[PDB]
Amino acid sequence: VTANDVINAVNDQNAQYATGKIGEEPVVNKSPQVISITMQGRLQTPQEFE
Amino acid sequence: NIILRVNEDKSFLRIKDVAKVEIGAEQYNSTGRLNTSAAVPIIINLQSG
Repeated sequence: VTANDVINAVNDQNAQYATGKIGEEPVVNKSPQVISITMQGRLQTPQEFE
Repeated sequence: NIILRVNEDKSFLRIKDVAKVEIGAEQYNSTGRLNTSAAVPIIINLQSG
């Protein structure tokens, strides 16, 4: 492995990206509820970064 | 007519085959109603001081 590989892995895996809502308009079949997608891609513990 | 991929022959895969394109609103989230009519409301915020 090279250092650049480590930098690429950290830059890629350790980030919080964007996820849209589920059931949002325009839908031909209306949904009773609209649900927003949540995610946690930023690791917080040293065991996760390892 | 945007070409996503060119097949092994001279046949072009295009957005029309895989998607439907139309001129729509940026967001369908909100709506403005006046009385029983449909009207876009213009909210004006006063500048400080």
